Amino acid sequence: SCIQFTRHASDVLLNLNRLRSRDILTDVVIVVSREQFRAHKTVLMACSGLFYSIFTDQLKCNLSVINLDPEINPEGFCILLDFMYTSRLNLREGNIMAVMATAMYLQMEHVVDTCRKFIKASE
Amino acid sequence: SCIQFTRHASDVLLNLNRLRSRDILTDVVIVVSREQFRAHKTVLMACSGLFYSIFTDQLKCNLSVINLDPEINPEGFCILLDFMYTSRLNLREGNIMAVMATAMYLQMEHVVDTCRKFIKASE
Amino acid sequence: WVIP
Amino acid sequence: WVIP
Ligand SMILES: N#Cc1cnn2c(Nc3ccc4c(c3)CC(=O)N4)cc(Cl)nc12
Ligand SMILES: N#Cc1cnn2c(Nc3ccc4c(c3)CC(=O)N4)cc(Cl)nc12
Ligand SMILES: [Cl-]
Ligand SMILES: [Cl-]
Repeated sequence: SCIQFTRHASDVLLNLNRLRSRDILTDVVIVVSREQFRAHKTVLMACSGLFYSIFTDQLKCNLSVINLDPEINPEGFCILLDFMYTSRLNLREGNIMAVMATAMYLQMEHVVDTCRKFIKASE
Repeated sequence: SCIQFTRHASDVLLNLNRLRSRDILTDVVIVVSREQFRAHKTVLMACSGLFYSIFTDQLKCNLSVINLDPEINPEGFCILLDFMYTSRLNLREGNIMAVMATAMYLQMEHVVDTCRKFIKASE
Repeated sequence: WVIP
Repeated sequence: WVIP
């Protein structure tokens, strides 16, 4: 018999992104080659099969720094991290290959799906 | 020029609620009289003006335990905590007064709004 | 607010 | 996916 507030989930995510911009309660640094990205472990787990696996691990859950595979593109990661916190994906001709490869590595199935559909339309 | 995934914010919130149920990465206990509620500080801040104020405070931000005013009803808090993590509000005739008073204390304006409208319709 |  |  519950009632539901339609905009609640979007409002929560907007405030989680505000916390990220202000660097409040961030508990991990993701290192992608020469670049660093601060984030909330809970948000990363909620969006990515890879981070969900990493942060449920009894040893890795306590790490303050996570280094990604050297093949991962920093811009691709940045675009996906922005997507995690906003639901918006900056998908462009110049970045689609890097975004799709990063999404496959991060196990973000909906992003992989759309990257596949956008590439198929161009061939 | 971004594209947007409609269900993303709802999917994030569902996984944050799964983390709460499994007690993963919870970093605070909210004490309401004889009852205890584990939660994520980031979610509490994202939903409540009161917790936003508390956890941006340079001293309170590091506390693992927060005690609420003894006038706060544990059931009212439980209903609001469930709302924070799901967008669903279990608003009933028997609990509406406690829910509205708790929402005013927690500074959850949209919940206060609806409680006011539901009481006005019954008078 | 809606009936879900 | 949509055009926001
Ligand atoms: N507790 C918990 C919890 C926190 N996060 N999380 C999941 N996170 C996840 C796992 C896999 C994938 C994605 C997100 C996006 C995607 O494409 N795959 C799943 C579950 Cl079943 N549970 C949880
Ligand atoms: N950074 C940050 C950040 C984290 N949380 N948060 C806000 N949380 C909030 C503040 C007031 C109210 C509500 C939520 C629901 C309501 O009725 N009032 C606001 C802002 Cl302006 N910023 C942030
Ligand atoms: Cl995804
Ligand atoms: Cl609210």
